[PDB]
Amino acid sequence: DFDFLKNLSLEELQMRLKALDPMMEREIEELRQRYTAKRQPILDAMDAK
Amino acid sequence: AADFDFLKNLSLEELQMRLKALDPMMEREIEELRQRYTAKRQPILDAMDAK
Repeated sequence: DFDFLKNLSLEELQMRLKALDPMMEREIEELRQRYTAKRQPILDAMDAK
Repeated sequence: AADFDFLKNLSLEELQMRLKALDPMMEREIEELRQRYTAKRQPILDAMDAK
């Protein structure tokens, strides 16, 4: 909950909003990476039989 | 489990189960991420409606 937003422009609020979605998507992508590294040994162990 | 040397002594069926179990946990963590970003947008949206 930012407080510096009131005395801030409407164009500049829109930018801040727009910046968030890509930040989330990289965070999701990096989340998905931890899980790819979690799956990897399990998959390889299945190949080992 | 992060180590191959442990998991390779486990049965095929148990390995399929450990594998399937990661999906719901991941999807939960993602939803959680989404909910935190909902909180970041709220102050912007409010500030916009106040102008």
